[PDB]
Amino acid sequence: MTQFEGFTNLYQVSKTLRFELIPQGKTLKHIQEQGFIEEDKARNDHYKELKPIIDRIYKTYADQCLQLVQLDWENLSAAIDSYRKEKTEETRNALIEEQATYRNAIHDYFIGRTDNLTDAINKRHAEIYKGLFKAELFNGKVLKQLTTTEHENALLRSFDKFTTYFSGFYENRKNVFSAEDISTAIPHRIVQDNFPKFKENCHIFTRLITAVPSLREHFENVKKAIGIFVSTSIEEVFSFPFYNQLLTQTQIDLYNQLLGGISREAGTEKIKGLNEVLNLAIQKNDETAHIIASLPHRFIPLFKQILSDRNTLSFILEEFKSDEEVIQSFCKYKTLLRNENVLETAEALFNELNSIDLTHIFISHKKLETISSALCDHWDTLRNALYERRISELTGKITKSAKEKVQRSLKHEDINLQEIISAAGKELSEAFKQKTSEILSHAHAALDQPLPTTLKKQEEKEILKSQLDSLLGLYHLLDWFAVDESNEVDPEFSARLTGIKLEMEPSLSFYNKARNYATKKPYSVEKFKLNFQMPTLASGWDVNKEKNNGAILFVKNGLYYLGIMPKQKGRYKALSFEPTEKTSEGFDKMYYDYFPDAAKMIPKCSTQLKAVTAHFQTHTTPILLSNNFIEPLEITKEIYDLNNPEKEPKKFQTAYAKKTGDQKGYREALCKWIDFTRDFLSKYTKTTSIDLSSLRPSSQYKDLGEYYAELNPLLYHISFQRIAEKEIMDAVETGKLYLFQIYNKDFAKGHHGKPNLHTLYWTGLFSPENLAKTSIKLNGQAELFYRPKSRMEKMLNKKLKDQKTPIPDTLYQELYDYVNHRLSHDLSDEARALLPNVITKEVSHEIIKDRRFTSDKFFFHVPITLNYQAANSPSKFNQRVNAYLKEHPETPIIGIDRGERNLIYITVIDSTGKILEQRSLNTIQQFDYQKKLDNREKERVAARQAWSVVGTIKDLKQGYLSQVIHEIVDLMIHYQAVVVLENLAVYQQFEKMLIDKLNCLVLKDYPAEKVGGVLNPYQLTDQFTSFAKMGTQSGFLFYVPAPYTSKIDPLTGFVDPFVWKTIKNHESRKHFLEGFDFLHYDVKTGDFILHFKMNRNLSFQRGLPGFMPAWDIVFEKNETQFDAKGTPFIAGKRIVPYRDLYPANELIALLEEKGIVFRDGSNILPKLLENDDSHAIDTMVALIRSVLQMRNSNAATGEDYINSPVRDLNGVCFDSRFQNPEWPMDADANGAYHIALKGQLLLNHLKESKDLKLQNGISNQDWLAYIQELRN
RNA sequence: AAUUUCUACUCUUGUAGAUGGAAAUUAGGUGCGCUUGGCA
DNA sequence: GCCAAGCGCACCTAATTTCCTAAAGGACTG
DNA sequence: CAGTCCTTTA
Ligand code: NA
Repeated sequence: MTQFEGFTNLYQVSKTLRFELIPQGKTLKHIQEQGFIEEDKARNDHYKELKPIIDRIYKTYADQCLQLVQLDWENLSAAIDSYRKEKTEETRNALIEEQATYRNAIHDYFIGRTDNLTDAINKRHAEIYKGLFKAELFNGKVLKQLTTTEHENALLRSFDKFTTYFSGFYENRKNVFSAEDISTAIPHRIVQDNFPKFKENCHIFTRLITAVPSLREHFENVKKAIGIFVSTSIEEVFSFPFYNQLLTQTQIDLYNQLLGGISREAGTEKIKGLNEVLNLAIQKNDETAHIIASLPHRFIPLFKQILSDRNTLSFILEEFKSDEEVIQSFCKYKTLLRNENVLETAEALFNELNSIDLTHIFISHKKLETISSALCDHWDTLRNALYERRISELTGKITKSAKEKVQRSLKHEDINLQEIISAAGKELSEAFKQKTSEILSHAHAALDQPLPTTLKKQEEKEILKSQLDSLLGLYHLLDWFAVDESNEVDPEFSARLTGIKLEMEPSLSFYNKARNYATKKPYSVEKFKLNFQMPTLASGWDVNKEKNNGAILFVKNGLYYLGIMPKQKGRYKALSFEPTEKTSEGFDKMYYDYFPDAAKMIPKCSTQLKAVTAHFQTHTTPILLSNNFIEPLEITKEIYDLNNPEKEPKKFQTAYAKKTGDQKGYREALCKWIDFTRDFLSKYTKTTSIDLSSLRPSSQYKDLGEYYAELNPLLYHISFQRIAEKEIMDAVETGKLYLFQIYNKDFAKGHHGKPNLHTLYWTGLFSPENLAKTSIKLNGQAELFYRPKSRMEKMLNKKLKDQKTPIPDTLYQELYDYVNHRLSHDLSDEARALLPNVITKEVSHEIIKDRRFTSDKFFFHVPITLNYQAANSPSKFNQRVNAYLKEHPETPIIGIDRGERNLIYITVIDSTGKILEQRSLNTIQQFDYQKKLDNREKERVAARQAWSVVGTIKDLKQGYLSQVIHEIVDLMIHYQAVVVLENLAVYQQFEKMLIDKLNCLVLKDYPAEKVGGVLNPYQLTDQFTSFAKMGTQSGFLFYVPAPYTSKIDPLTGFVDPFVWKTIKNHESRKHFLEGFDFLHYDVKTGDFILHFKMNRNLSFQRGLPGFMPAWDIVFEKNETQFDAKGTPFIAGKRIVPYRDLYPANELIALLEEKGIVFRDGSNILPKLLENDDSHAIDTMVALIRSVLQMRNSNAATGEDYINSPVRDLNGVCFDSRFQNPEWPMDADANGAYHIALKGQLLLNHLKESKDLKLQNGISNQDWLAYIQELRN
């Protein structure tokens, strides 16, 4: 029998804590004298300079290995097809194995174990890959297999006797060449990223060529016109064998540029690619265009190779290199425009247009729509005015063919200025005159305005952009005129225009060159890693490593301290601190005794020793180890062969038992290995004294992971011993010990409130109850940072005299300027009405914005592990949760939904579907986070347009979501409920933050001993790995599809069954109305009733029969109803593209226009069909579509309600405008309600099942039939 | 309007909630400029 | 003005991998 | 030569 408090201590969770370090005594002084911080940055900067140089070895070697790859991808394609064909778990595992096989085939080119290459070439790669992740990179040996310059050689020697600084970097480069299913790797990018894209490209290609064969020669011309793949036809680049030549970045770039085309410098025609050719063919809007548009018509570009440098054949602008370079160069080009008098020449040309012949001044067709939008009401007016005047001068019977010829002519021909004026009216000339002088005056007012001295201030950046906008505005104006000699251009005008047009041409690149520099991020100060010339600083906390790592911890009178022991005179000298009797003044110094993962440390210290492996290469006799063993440990060939099988799975692993299938052999090898580890642990110096009597006999462990999950907690112990006070002050004065105080806001002197959750982890780690039984472990590989300084009366409360209501942001800064007596104008009306109810604080001490960044500070990052008694990973976590849910049928459900007018909307229901609580999370704690987020995004968009600093919105999102995470888990724990989400910005981040919080949930008000306390965290969600590897369920979290959660009637489950893309023409609309049985007027109730059988109109439905065989759709009588607050609204009102529609009144109007008698309950449909009015039937169909549109919304009105078109078995038509709290209050509440109900389906189907496995996915038909069977 | 850091704060030289760091890679987005076209 | 398919640039955002180590191994020093 | 200490490991 399970309980809710049983979901604790199920798997380990690792977190990192951050603190500030406060130097003590002479600590800060000795560091400045030894130059540690100075050389820590220099070594940091040498790393950043050397990293790209070292990457040349990886990039070159990886690129060289990928050039010889030749594989047959036919098997991989068949596994992809079979998984898309049948969605069974057998085809998934077949594809996963097939991908792993191909990843290893690529990996064998790196390590040199592929049968495709000869032994001489195959062995040469192994000699490189061996020393590819250690100090052999710096020998130049690997580069000798593939010449260093003096500065590079000087950079290599900067890490002499210090190559451990690249320790984590070595792991990042193993992630590049790894064969595992990790996205950081090259084999994964080839097999699972680019090939499915390339395989899809081949299918898109052949489908287009078969339907439109003319597209074949057209694609071939694009390939020949660019010059890519000259030795390969267009059909072969869309065949599988060519993908072997698409494994390097240069080939991937050429492949992507065949799809995307090539751009020259700005302002010139671009080389089109395959996707642009298809896009233009569709925009012709002919019969062929509709066929191409029906098929897939966009090839997918391949992803880049890992670590590779992207190449492009397009033009890259020259980058301005300094601040004054843009001022000196622009002012030089700016002062050149005065001497040439290009403004006076331009002002004279546009003044010529008042008297010269305008029938020879031509406007470009590529600019006609832009000019129409800049001088007239819309882009349409000019093209339409020319259309009407040209139709006005056609000859004879103006057919519709002659009109289409006039339309097509206006798309691709230059119009003379006279025909535009004669067709648009005199008001265009006034618009042309006003716009021309407006642009000319701004350019004239900008050439004489001097540039600033520097670009330091934003006000100086603005005037540079303002003058460039005026220059680009004149450059834009000149491009209005046609340049092609196909038109009869004026002799003098075309020569003078082309002259000043080419003299304004460099201004376009100056705009882009200036923006590419002025919008660059300013230099900011960043924290950097400290080492104190110790390559393994704070690597581990063990007592055997205190001299090597030079880091220990103290706790004195509730305060925590970090001690650093630097090298004295370039030599290590472990200043042995002497434990002393208690009560003597000093610090409780921690003694950290730890033996790491036994799965690797025991083989490392015994069975994998070089002497053991070498001995068993020749001899079969046992070998006895004596070094670091209190008694000799025996290694037999039977034991050595178990951990060195030469078969991929070791015989004591579950993989061997699951692959082979012999339980007699598996349980024998498992028992013989556990007995060997017990023999090791009893004799090894680090573990011989550890009492392991709690471990059960070896033959009782079912698998090895279960044994290691019980052994590792016994290999870690922490204890404290008092140290002499006088001994540390000596070690601090001499400089042999640097002492800091591990500090945060909860250790300030004035601190008196609740602690931060991270500090409860910290104090709980060192609580005496945790030292006896370890729940939280202190982990190694900590880091120290040093970030320099970054930045450089009366105060006002944000809330009123009552603490609940806040001052609006528009009135806060105005009141703060007033109480400080620095407001330079009259105080506004409402701000003066809020004056008496305002709370003012007197500045008793300076409170400085961003105080941490104004001074230099040290920082300390240390990782910990919670739930240390549990295993590293859980086993059957979802099945453990589902076992609880079957024993707790009344577990409520919390449905979280992403709304259209709400960031997050939640709805809590009980086990039977009744709503218990519904709320929008746009605002929480009386703060509108939606408006703040939306106003922040507007500011960031305007910042990019104004070349200002953009800023950060991710810090505002996390702060909002944290308040959301707090509110959701409270509802989760109070209700012991299940959270349901949508299956796929603000919502994606909320999902991860919710899983992480429930992976290791600690409530700061619970006592440490209780479930939920710091020593017994809650674990409600499955262990997070990645989003791709996650399924439908993660513990108490569930994911359901979003379709049919909003536009669904919460009283019946009804949805709109028809797809309106198929009801397109008159004959289809007539057959659609013939599928309905009757439509008549109810005299008593006053509304219309439309009866529809679900088995009719099958060609117009979405294929979802649901559960009801028929439905009574009603045209609700447009009465005036009132909600629970007395606010009026019209029943049946619909909002369509917006306008308000009243269908029942619009229907009565239609029937009276046709004289159709309906007040006798007569069936109306046969009368409309027999009369066969084209306009009346199309209106009748539109009315039905409006009635079936439940979700009616208009942003300006604030409306977003659900109004059901069907009446339930209880005679009610649901309308969220009644504001009944028992039911959804709007459309977003209706989504969250039905999301929780989709999760209820999963829990309802779990109890009827005999297994503990949830059903994967919810089909729309199973959901509609389920929810309709319930409500009817 | 102070913070390991973030958000919201101020009866309190601080309060409430949250907080996996670092390294590495990749993908996407926003804005601007430009090219060819579409806007029934 | 909007939109489509692209290209160049500026910066912002997030997903996914690794480690969270004492001790063996061995190159260098005195 | 063996101690020291950075490098590399399971
Ligand atoms: Na607090």
